[PDB]
Amino acid sequence: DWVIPPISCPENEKGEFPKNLVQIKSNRDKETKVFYSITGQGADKPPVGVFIIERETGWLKVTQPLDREAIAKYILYSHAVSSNGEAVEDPMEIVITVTDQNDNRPEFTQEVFEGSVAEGAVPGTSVMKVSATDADDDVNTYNAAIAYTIVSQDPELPHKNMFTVNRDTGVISVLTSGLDRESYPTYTLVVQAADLQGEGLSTTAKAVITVKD
Amino acid sequence: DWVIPPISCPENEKGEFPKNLVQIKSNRDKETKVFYSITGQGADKPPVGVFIIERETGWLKVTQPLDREAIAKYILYSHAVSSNGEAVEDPMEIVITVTDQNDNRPEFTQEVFEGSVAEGAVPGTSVMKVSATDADDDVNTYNAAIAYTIVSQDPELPHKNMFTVNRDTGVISVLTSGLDRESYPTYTLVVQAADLQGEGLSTTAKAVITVKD
Ligand SMILES: [Ca+2]
Ligand SMILES: [Ca+2]
Ligand SMILES: [Ca+2]
Ligand SMILES: [Ca+2]
Ligand SMILES: [Ca+2]
Ligand SMILES: [Ca+2]
Ligand SMILES: [Ca+2]
Ligand SMILES: [Ca+2]
Repeated sequence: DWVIPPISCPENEKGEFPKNLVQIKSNRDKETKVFYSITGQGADKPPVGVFIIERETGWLKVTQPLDREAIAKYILYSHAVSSNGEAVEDPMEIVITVTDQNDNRPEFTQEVFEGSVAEGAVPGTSVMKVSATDADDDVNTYNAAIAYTIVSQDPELPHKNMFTVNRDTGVISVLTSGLDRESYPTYTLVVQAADLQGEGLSTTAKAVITVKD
Repeated sequence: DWVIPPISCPENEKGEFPKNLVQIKSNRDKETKVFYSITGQGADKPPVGVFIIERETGWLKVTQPLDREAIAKYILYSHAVSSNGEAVEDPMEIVITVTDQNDNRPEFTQEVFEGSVAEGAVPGTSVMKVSATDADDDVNTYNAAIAYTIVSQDPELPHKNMFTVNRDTGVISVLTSGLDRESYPTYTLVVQAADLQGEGLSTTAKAVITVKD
């Protein structure tokens, strides 16, 4: 059977609703007056009424802004019924794909990460790892591509850049020498996670490093 | 059978070619690898290659700017063939409607219209009729809605507005009194026909009026 390929519809649509997606048609339009309807999740099943269809023209419409992180794909079924009340077609499967917008900030797995390092650890020694997730599309876009940075260091002694972070993995390492437990035993690093490879939306968390003997 | 409704494509398309129109699909995509093709006038028959289809994806494309005044409607047929060489679908009728642009100037049926009027004819007396046609869409648009005007009068005596024209019908009538055969026996009127109810493209012709006894 001839069918419509999956329809792509962007999430967070702005403006006037409803918006047209595609028009369906039964070739038995000539034989009899045909009326169109839709069933399935997104139509008559939860969430109800997100998609509607014009009964006479066959225009499939969307009634509200979509959220890809709530529902990313819809499977509907179109129906064709004559004025006499007989179904003139077998129900057609209609797929609606929701396409991504960068509307989710990266989120750290927890607010405070804790770590420790030996005082005499050589520069380049891995200490700890911070991690973040992103709810956006990590398959099609860079909307979930997280880059890690260090925003600030407290205290800024003996130098303000005692540690560094790997922007891909989130691993925090000793950058320079001069760590000293009996001078400055604790460091609070404010770490940032930004999507779009570092260019987009961002969030911050804390990395608390304790200096050991 | 489920079919695509007539596709509308504007004439005189500008930019990069080919341009996508619609995507077709056979549901037997899961069973076997399917290859798509198109037949009919506009595809493999004259005019050949105006519309093409991508064999694997099923994207119907247009390769060149259309001319509605040459061809206003195309009827194509889509085919679905498996990698094994069997037709997996009955050919589907695809209709392509060409939508109008205002790219045809109104054209008078002839260059010079001739007419005559009795000297003592009362103001308001019909003398002659000028007529024009327009190649554009007179059903859907105002692109063929012609309004008639008089541009100039030669000579401009005894007054410069001896005659007037009906902007709808093109009928030229005596506007004012003072026509005189033995003073000015001949008048050349330059008449204009403009589409968009008088606002669009225009052309001129001549109306030669001879004054009788
Ligand atoms: Ca969202
Ligand atoms: Ca998103
Ligand atoms: Ca994001
Ligand atoms: Ca020490
Ligand atoms: Ca044209
Ligand atoms: Ca035209
Ligand atoms: Ca015109
Ligand atoms: Ca006289």
